[PDB]
Amino acid sequence: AIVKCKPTSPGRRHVVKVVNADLHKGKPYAPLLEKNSKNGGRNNNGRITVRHIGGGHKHHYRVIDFKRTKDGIPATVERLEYDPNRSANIALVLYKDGERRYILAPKGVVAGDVVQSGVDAPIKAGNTLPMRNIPVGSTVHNVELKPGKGGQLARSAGAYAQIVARDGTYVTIRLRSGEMRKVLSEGRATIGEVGNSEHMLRELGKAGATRWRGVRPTVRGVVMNPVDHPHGGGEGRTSGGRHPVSPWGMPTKGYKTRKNKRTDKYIVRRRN
Amino acid sequence: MKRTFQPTVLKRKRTHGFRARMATKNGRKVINARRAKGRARLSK
Amino acid sequence: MITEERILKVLRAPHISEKATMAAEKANTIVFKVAKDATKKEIKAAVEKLFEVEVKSVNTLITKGKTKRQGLRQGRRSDVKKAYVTLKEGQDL
RNA sequence: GAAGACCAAGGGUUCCUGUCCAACGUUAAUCGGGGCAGGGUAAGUCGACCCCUAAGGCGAGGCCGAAAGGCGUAGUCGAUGGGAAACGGGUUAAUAUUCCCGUACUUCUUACAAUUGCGAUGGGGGGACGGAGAAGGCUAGGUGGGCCUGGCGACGGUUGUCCAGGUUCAAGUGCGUAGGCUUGAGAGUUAGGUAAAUCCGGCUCUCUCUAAGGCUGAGACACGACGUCGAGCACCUACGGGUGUGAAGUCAUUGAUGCCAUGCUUCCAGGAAAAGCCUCUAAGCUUCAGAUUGUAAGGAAUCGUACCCCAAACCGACACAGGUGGUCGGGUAGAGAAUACCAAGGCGCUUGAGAGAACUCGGGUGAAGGAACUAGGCAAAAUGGUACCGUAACUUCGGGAGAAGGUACGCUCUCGACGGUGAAGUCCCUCGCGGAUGGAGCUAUUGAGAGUCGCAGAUACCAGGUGGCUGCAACUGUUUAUUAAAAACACAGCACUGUGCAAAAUCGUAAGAUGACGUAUACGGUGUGACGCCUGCCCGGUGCCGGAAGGUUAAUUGAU
Repeated sequence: AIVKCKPTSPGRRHVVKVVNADLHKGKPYAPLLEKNSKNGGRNNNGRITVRHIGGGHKHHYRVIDFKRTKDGIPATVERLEYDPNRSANIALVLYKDGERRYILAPKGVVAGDVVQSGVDAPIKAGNTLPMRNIPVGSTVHNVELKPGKGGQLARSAGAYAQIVARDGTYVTIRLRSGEMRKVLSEGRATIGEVGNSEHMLRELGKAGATRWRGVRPTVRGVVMNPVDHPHGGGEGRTSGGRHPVSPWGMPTKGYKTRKNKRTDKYIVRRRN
Repeated sequence: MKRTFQPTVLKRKRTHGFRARMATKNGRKVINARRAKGRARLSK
Repeated sequence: MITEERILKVLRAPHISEKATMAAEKANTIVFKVAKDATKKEIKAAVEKLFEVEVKSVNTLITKGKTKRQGLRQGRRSDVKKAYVTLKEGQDL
């Protein structure tokens, strides 16, 4: 739920919190945790390759079944859990054979619910069929681009794709971008939308809250010196003195940067 | 006031030590250079 | 298995000292200057064989050598390993 | 709450003793961190080494690269983290959890005995962990009583309800308490844990399910300890000692920031890893080898150990008003680790002696006035506590607010009201580290009244000046190390835009990386900058996006 914090301090005044009562208060399921050190946006060269990343809380990576290939065997949602490694929540499912796993927790799914994968799987939330076995019009998430590879599209909190058409060995999906693209029908997708849609209604309220999420501050180009940024320089506030560019001179405000060509055949309509 | 030399032995060795010099081509160049100069101390 | 050659190299000299004298008088401990390589086991063997005594304990330390100036040229004296060898009660060396 | 005592680092003999005083030492020096010589550092248990891993490093093959090399797999290194075990006392000129005394604990090897499926690089478990808050239980330590020993007063008084000092001891073992966690028991079974599994996970049946079993566990108590310590005396002088022998050794209260507690509650930002360890089997071995439990015998190496550490020994050229991580923290007062005065302990800061000019520095007071000073109240002065009373505009309803401004405040007595702890005795016991029950003793809080001294009772130290109008920036933050701390940066929020995942983007020749083990509620760039009301007109220019008809146009081709 969405809760506005009472202004007992500046720093609290404009906080809006997503508080989910259904999330498990205890410790996560230890067999599915891995270490997840932070890199501060530095690469193997040790250089900052991505700006404005640094700090935040230590958190373990939870291992999610994005593949969902354990067909036939039903699984019951033991609990929903907070996953620090993503916006969505994760469900801990128990298979009838006593395997436990984490899945991306779909919208209306709660402890006790049964999920199943495979071609026979009923068309209900959390179930994973091959998209050829999923009726046209249906909303799905955790969509595979390559069969067997595991879900890659529609995994963010509140995300989902809709199957728009089916022609041959491809289905056309509409992604949250608005892009329409062909995907191989053999690829799996899970029925329904990812949960935690209220994620977008949060309001951090204060500087430090961003810092808790491991985001360092962004300095604007216009307040740097010309040696530092094409928008640097000037006496008094300026607008950059030029068409907006990145730190590396690349045109921002409109300039398209997609250059794939390999994958253009799969894109039916662009998001625009 | 905190001055620039804040010695630790380990950091001295790992940076300027013999095994550090010997690990890299350019480090070995330094050792050879110092050995040619006649330097009593090749490494720190 | 300590050889006799080893046994004859381990103990370098007795150590003469107010402290050594006290040790001998009070705690039945003979202080030797032992070889740097010497181990407490080798030292016990050597003391037993070469003095026909029964050793209770061997404690060893290394004294690091003093730097000395000697006019212009500074230089260090050599490190000495000493062994405090406690003889069993009744035994004299 | 250090100018004391320790430790790490860093240094490296500066340590202790004798001797010397040239130089060094801001003077002299008999002294010294100086010179010279001699001595001094004792470990199964501390630390290193070692086993284990983090970031990260290196990296067989590999991938990539003119060469040099770069990246990286298997690996192997890498603590700042995980992993066995020792305390009390005594002793040196100088070490001591290391020597000695007392009394422990850990682990390994070998041999032997009795039981006996053993076996991992694999499975499962465990190890194993966040921030904040709170209540409770303890203990150290403090204080007082009692006790023991001594005292009976340099000047009135001081045989007392008087004075002073003391009133010691741990690990460990036993025990299993306050507290914490967890239902157990027995059957039958198996879509799982890369194979296997008797282990784990799952399922089914019964039974039990505030419970009572297990696990954990401060502290208490017993032992350790008829030892040790102990004021005091005895006792040798060499005048330093040495040995010798030694009283009481309890109770109450208070009480940690230490312990139970890696707990409990709660929150979001969701909280190392790996090994040791337990268990399970596999391949493999089955008079074996191994395993377990026990009993002997033996081992546990090596390296560090001096000394300095709010520093004259480290970093600052100096015996430099600076810097330097961690631990310990007594009394009175006090909320307190503030502050004042003291303890333990340590120092008087390595030039002194005079004098009592100007002027400089740091302070104290000041007639009358009171900002007239000045760029500017700069600096000073002032305010300063607690309890209660009382408090405006405005407001985002939190604030503003300690607004403002008042009153009381010492000490003595009297009458009161109360909290904690909990003795004896009593009574139940499911008889113990158990319950009531009881109030002695101890200790704390507080009200009212009366009185009394002084210029003054928050008496010192300590300790907000306040209010009004207005610009700017929402706010806490950040910055020009060393002339700028701000209105500058950031910021939450907003918007545009890129980006469909082999994402964009960035580092890189490449491989490979980050992005992200993320996936459009995401990620990157750009601007704006909480919040409220809003955000007009112009697409000519220049961007960017789209469109392609035509025109122009490269390599190429090669007609003439």
